Amino acid sequence: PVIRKFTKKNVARAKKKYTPFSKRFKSIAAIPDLTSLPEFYGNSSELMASRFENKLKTTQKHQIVETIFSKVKKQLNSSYYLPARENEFASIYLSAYSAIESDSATTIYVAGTPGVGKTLTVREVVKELLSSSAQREIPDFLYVEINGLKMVKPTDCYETLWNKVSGERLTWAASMESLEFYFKRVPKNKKKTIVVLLDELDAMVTKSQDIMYNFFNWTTYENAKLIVIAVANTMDLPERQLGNKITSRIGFTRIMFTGYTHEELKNIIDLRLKGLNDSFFYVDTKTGNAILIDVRKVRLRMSADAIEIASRKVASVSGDARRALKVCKRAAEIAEKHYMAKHGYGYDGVQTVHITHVMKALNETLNSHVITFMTRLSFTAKLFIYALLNLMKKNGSQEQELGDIVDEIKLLIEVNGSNKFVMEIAKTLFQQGSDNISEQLRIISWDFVLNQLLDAGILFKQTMKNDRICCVKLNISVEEAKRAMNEDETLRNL
Amino acid sequence: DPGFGSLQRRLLQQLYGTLPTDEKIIFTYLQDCQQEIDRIIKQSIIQKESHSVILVGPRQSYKTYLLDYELSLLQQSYKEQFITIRLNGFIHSEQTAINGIATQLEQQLQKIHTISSGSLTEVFEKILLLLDSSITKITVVFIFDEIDTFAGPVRQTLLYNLFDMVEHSRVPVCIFGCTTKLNILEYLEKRVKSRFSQRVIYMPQIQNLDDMVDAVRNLLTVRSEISPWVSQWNETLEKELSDPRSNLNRHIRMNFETFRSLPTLKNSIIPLVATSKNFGSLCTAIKSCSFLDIYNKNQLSNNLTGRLQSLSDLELAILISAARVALRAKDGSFNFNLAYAEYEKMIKAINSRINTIKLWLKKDVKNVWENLVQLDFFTEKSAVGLRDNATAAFYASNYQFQGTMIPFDLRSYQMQIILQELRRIIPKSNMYYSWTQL
Amino acid sequence: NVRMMLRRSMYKLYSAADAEEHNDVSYDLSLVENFKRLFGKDLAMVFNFKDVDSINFNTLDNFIILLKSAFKYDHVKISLIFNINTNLSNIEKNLRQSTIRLLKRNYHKLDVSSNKGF
Amino acid sequence: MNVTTPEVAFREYQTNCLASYISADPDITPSNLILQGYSGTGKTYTLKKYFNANPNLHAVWLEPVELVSWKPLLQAIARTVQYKLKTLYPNIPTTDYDPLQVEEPFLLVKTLHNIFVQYESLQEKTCLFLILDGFDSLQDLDAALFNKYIKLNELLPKDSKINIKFIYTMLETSFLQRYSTHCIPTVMFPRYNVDEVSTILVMSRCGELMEDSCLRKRIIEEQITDCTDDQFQNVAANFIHLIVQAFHSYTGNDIFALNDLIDFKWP
Ligand SMILES: Nc1ncnc2c1ncn2[C@@H]1O[C@H](COP(=O)(O)OP(=O)(O)OP(O)(O)=S)[C@@H](O)[C@H]1O
Ligand SMILES: Nc1ncnc2c1ncn2[C@@H]1O[C@H](COP(=O)(O)OP(=O)(O)OP(O)(O)=S)[C@@H](O)[C@H]1O
Ligand SMILES: Nc1ncnc2c1ncn2[C@@H]1O[C@H](COP(=O)(O)OP(=O)(O)OP(O)(O)=S)[C@@H](O)[C@H]1O
Ligand SMILES: [Mg+2]
Ligand SMILES: [Mg+2]
Ligand SMILES: [Mg+2]
Repeated sequence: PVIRKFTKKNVARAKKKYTPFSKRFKSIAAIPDLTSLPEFYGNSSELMASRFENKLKTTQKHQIVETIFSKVKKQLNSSYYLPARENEFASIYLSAYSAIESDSATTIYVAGTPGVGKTLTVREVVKELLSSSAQREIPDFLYVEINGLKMVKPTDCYETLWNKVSGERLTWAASMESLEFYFKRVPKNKKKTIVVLLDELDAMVTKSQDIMYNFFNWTTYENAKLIVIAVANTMDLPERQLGNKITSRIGFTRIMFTGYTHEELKNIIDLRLKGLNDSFFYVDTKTGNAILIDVRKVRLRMSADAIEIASRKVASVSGDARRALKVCKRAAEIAEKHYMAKHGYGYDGVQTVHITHVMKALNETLNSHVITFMTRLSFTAKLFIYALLNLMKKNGSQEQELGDIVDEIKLLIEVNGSNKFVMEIAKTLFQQGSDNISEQLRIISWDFVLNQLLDAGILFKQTMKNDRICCVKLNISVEEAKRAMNEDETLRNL
Repeated sequence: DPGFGSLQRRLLQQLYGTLPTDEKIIFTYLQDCQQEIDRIIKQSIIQKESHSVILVGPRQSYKTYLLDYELSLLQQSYKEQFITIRLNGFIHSEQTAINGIATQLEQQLQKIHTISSGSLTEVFEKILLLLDSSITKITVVFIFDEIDTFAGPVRQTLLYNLFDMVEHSRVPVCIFGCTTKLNILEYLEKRVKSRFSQRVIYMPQIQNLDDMVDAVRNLLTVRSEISPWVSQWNETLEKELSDPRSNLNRHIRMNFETFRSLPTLKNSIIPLVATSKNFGSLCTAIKSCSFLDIYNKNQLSNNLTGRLQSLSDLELAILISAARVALRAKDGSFNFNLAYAEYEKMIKAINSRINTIKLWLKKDVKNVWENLVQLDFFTEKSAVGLRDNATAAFYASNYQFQGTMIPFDLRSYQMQIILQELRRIIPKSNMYYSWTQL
Repeated sequence: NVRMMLRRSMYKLYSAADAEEHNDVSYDLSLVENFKRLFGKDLAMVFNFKDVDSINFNTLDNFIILLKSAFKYDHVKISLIFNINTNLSNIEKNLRQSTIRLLKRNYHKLDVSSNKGF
Repeated sequence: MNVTTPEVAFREYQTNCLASYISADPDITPSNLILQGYSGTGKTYTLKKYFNANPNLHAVWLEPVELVSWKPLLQAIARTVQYKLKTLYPNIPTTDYDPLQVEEPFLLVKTLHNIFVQYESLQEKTCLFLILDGFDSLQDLDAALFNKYIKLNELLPKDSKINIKFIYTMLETSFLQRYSTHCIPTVMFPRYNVDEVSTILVMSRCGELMEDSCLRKRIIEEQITDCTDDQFQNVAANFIHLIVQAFHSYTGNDIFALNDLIDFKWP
């Protein structure tokens, strides 16, 4: 045969066809009704879940103990009635209902900051629309959800949509022409409205505006019945991508989701804990199992001051809801740990949570752990930091040479040769305590402390093979290093 | 006697840590981290609750050790209720991670009682359908290593999916990350950080000397009658860790003030106990600790000052001349011709002052110059060393630097040892000593 | 580079051997090690550098040092031809010293020019 | 423990440390080991002598200088492991995996696991030593390759009957100091004195020099030489000492340069 110049022995290719849709049913007048086909619109395909489920199952439960705080922790996750988001719900629902009722196409753009709750309210709107359609008030439709961060290649959207509307399996380009023909030329008497939910839109338009332009433009055609809802972080993202005139031609609806306040967040937290708060529980003393209404009758309380202070702190900085929920959950977890530790329980009066637990859980996310890290470092590393600070206090250049640091360390050692500690540390620092080792040039354990400081994210060193003129710089500002040095004793004194 | 051999083998396998999990020993200064990690893992596995956590600490700070201990402890009472998947940030790119996850999932699921077949997108969608979605589920426990390489500034797509799996799923999931950066929370982007559980635990550090003493005592104490000598050895060590003037205490204090790391001391101790042939030899070696001095001396036998004492006369003279020439220059640069001119001037001065010292020719000094540049005494004018990653090296390997086109006599080198260090190191009896200062 | 020259040399060697013989391997020096098992005969490789005055001598020196590693196989015989244009003084002054000592083990200098004695 | 220490001329402590570190028991042995020393310092000689003194230990020898990248290194590892494991146990049925399928570090781990699965019928756990002799001589080298080979020993199975242990031999110190935080055991080979070089050079090129044909021709062209062997050895030793005393200041403590000059100036 032939001699290959290189080989690819780990190539895997999926079985997908190439011929687009506008070659199948011949003339346009020969297209049958697509509503009644058993493969179109997912009419009969409801067995994909059973293909891979029942694999992660096992048969054993050794009477898992459920402490009192377990219920509170379980009922406070980010998965388990919208209290604040009502205007956006009304606007989106009205737009979508008007679009569905009159058999038209439309585009809704939602922009916001993380944790506001845009996906939740969009899904709630979709559920309400599905219920209304099942009530036989508007023509039935299909709901397709497409995410942006859950795809390997960015151009995998097209085929997915096609695979959710036809049952075929084509490549991305052929899917693009198939979708174009389907949305343009198929008559409106043989289709069904589709509600796409393009999500994390900013992750698709990163090399070109092709996907966004196509998806937004497919709503312009008269024969199409598409209703696109796209959510994103930045508000004026399409303008920065497509252009003013194209956007003006398209004419979509725009909605902005502002952050939360310290009242709405507290309302959310209080709503998520209604039945549990101020209730009664039967608790077994031997094990610790708790049952909602020998054994004891106890109560669970959560101080409103703790909720208020947590909401006030969280809403001040970001406006999230996930972080507030997680803070409350962590406070409950700390209280549960203390309770089990005190009562000597294990895995398999009025118990409350005070403001102290919430404050302790809140301080863990704001404080930094650099000062504590340096107040426990070795003597040589602290000497290195001290020499660097001294050189910076003279040159004021923020980027020092390494040989200068070595010379400064040597001068500092040789000029204070009258203090007891540095008098008796010199031999262990230069000859490691033995009389058979010649006097070293740099220090004992130079590279070790250098790499220990450089790995932790405290120093920055440029790459040069000459190890005497390499430049290093700090990365934690200067006041923190000054505090860390001042907390010492032998370095403070000299 | 076989008893001494058994004792030596037991000591060696105690030091390396290879020991049955039911009799392992854990240092007293990090038991709180053990209890915290054990509580997290027990909550995740026994009670079927999802968790995400990150461990931050310096290299060799007992991160993987504690996780392995916890998993081995839990893999003898509840073995049918969890599976483990480990990923390493150094040998797993953003594409091979999916294949590795699929393969390990398939293997573990088959062992407990396809997925890995197809293109990348098919595998990704299959694992997403599997995970993202009496009788209880099975917890998948992820173990990341060097998670800071998956949190770059470009995509961050795997962490988003995994944290979403932790947040919204019906299959309980527990994920542990490991990294050494102190500001890992600032590497994550907005959405990934929002989905994070905001739980970071910092590894403990040694604060006193009694902690190191207790760690050494725990390391070197046999607590099981297996040999006739175990009665005496356990006593002898107690006489060297109680006396504050013993050599072992001095070495421990030196390590505390210089390195402050148990693994270095462990590596130092291993050959000391593996070298002795008789029990008396072991006792006298642990009494005197004279082998640690030899070990330390060898460990410093190829540093900058260890090579300077293995040079011939001509090489030393050339080095001194080059340093003298480099001291006068503005930026420290020099080349071959100036160094040889200074060398010949110095030789002529030495000869005229006073047997005569031979003046080697240019072609014989060329070999000495190449030998010196090989031993890493000079470097080129402005040359970077080894690139950080592979792509940078590939880019640099396709460009012809100007240093390889200039002839030999005009390459501009730079010094790595200044003249003051030569003056400090070289003994005063050498006949070149007077020329080491201007 | 050096690796690319090695790959070209190995590809040419494998192509010539397969053509003369009437699977796939790795284009490394390891192909020299396994030549006897794969084919059966012994190599007599002959290199030929063209216009040696236009090659950065660092790469050439590295390649010669790399080729030095094939002497422990007992069935290979390497030869080299240098098409020098000006003179060998530049070759002496540009290469390292150990490589010159290695080359000086045995060599022959031939003056080949059109105008040799008219 | 249960190992034999060979006798090397001027490498006593290095031999003692080598016998202390590596052994036949996977329970007591380090996963990684570095030997450092500049050119012509006597490390491959010592390691080869140590393995030749103990025939029970298994070893695979590589030279990552002929291989000039990382992909060829992975493929060479995946091929030599199979070859050595097949030639050692011949009664275990096994399949064959193509080495060329290994193109990424993860695929190497998968292939090695698949290879090691088959040999699970053995009696007791053994250890296979992989010697990457010359890791610092790769042509296109960066500061990230070593970080993969250090951690490659954690993704392999933990209870298999075949355990793999690495051994590197590194030249420079600037490269080695980059990985000083990992705390990997090391044995360093310092350079030689002048007396040691002279004695080593005599011990090596004394016997071989006399069976040369030139001196035989020169003595058959000359008269008888009684006490032939001792006088011949004395002549050779005197020549070696003269050449060392003449060119030590020019060749340095380099065994190779003197070993070339001796051959140059003999005829
Ligand atoms: N009005 C609300 N009532 C109850 N829970 C809410 C409300 N708003 C937000 N949440 C919480 O917010 C959590 C996160 O979901 P979302 O806020 O919809 O996420 P998101 O807005 O898509 O965030 P991204 O993806 O980072 S832009 C939900 O699981 C809820 O617990
Ligand atoms: N499985 C194990 N059994 C016993 N000792 C171990 C084990 N793994 C590591 N060690 C040793 O425990 C000490 C520290 O553990 P390491 O795992 O090296 O720490 P680490 O902080 O995880 O290091 P990284 O992985 O480089 S961040 C060293 O002496 C290791 O050799
Ligand atoms: N201790 C020794 N005793 C006797 N002969 C020795 C000794 N050390 C070196 N030699 C001899 O000198 C030669 C030097 O080559 P090696 O010691 O193999 O060099 P090396 O250290 O492997 O060099 P690199 O690092 O591979 S360039 C050996 O092959 C022996 O012939
Ligand atoms: Mg969302
Ligand atoms: Mg680790
Ligand atoms: Mg060698």
